[PDB]
Amino acid sequence: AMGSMERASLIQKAKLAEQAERYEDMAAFMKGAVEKGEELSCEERNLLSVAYKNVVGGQRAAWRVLSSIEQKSNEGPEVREYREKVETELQGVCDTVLGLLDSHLIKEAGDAESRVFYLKMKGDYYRYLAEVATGDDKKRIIDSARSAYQEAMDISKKEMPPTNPIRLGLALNFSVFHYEIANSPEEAISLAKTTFDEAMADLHTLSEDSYKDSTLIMQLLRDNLTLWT
Amino acid sequence: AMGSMERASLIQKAKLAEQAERYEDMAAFMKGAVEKGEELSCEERNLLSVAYKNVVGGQRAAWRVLSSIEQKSNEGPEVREYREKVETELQGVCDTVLGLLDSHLIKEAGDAESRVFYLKMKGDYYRYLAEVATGDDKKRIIDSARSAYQEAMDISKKEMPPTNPIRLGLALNFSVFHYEIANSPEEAISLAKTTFDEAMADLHTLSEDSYKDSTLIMQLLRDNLTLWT
Amino acid sequence: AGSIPGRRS
Amino acid sequence: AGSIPGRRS
Ligand SMILES: *Cc1ccc(S(=O)(=O)Nc2ccn(C)n2)cc1
Ligand SMILES: *Cc1ccc(S(=O)(=O)Nc2ccn(C)n2)cc1
Ligand SMILES: [Cl-]
Ligand SMILES: [Cl-]
Ligand SMILES: [Cl-]
Ligand SMILES: [Cl-]
Repeated sequence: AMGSMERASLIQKAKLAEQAERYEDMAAFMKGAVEKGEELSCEERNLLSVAYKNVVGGQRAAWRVLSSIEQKSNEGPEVREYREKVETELQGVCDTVLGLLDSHLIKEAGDAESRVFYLKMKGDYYRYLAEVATGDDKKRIIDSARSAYQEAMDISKKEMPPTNPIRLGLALNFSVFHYEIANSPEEAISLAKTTFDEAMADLHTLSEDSYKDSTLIMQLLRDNLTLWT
Repeated sequence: AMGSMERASLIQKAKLAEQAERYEDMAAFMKGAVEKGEELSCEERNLLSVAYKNVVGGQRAAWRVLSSIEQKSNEGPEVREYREKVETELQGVCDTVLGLLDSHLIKEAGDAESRVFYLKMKGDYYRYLAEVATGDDKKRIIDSARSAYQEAMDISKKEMPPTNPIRLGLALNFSVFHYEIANSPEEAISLAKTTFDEAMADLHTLSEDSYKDSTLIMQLLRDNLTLWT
Repeated sequence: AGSIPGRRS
Repeated sequence: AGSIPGRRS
């Protein structure tokens, strides 16, 4: 994609699109940057993730509105048809992200920071597919999410400190997976609690700026525990 | 557009898209409904207008962000290129709306309520074109906006009460045209003041619900006068 | 200066 | 339940 634009120009334009809140443009620019075939820096991985999280976030919010309307009507075909249209577009965005991870971001990611980041992304976009799945592959989709999150957890436990923001965001989202997708609220609560407590005990090692980064995500873990218990 | 979907289904789906905040979908559904060739009801005209106002509103906000960045840099080509891309997309949306009005919404609009509504729309989308115009046709674009607003004003003065919400919104936007586009702040202020005062004097004729509709738009006229004086 | 918001209906 | 917002960077 965007094969005639320079890699650095795509990156520069992705940053401009974020400033303009043009997330679909942002995602297309970062897709083009990925397809240049070079590995992504820390900042570039964040741009990729921010772009697609925004795009699919708007699609998920729309799908939920329409699914709610459709369920009320089942207590013409237009509501179902339009929910299907949005659902198909959402699935296409998830497939696009998963295809970028599989060709070839993950296999070239050797460092813990990049490999865990991409595997967390892989778990997230299978989780989004699972949110809308209802057929013969719901279980396989859930298992693909679980497997990606689990491999990322294993690496992050071995290779990153308990306060690392990627390690914390990964555990947060895997706990949401357990609660919302896998029907395992006790696993969700246990993971969030253990994650929060082990980060708390490591905060003494951090600078002021890293402390702010870690405690912000710890608060999200606490907010979920408050809702779940 | 959408030539295989029923008119009533397009309308129903436009309402669902508004609920899902899917304004690009909403606009495409209403474009399809217009192209069925039948006149639009009051509610259908509102759906058309809401859809495109949202789409072009997001494009205008993005263009302004990028134009500001571009002007700062002029105190590589990427900022200019990306502002041009957004600008071209915005112009295409305005041309699409203007094409719907010209083929054939306006010529079939006989009643004052529909004809003034469409002519106000025509002035608005030429005004949006004028906001980004810089070349040999800036003046002609401004005159096309002025002409559309003026014909709508003439009809609304003859055919609608001074509190009619369309008449008030038309005068509000024409006053913004004078202030922001035509470099005529005194005309803008005079129009907003006379509009507000003549509506005030007609409020006694209204029901509770119509009074709420009119005073809400009168407040917008007052807010502008507060900023302008 | 605000035009009519006109973004909800 | 909130996942990481992750929508600004
Ligand atoms: C999955 C994930 C992505 C980014 C980060 S971050 O770098 O720490 N940015 C961040 C932190 C908290 N929030 C809401 N965004 C962590 C995890
Ligand atoms: C141009 C215009 C369109 C719609 C209306 S309305 O029907 O009165 N809706 C409305 C009123 C105030 N606001 C902010 N929206 C008036 C004018
Ligand atoms: Cl549809
Ligand atoms: Cl590598
Ligand atoms: Cl561009
Ligand atoms: Cl007619």
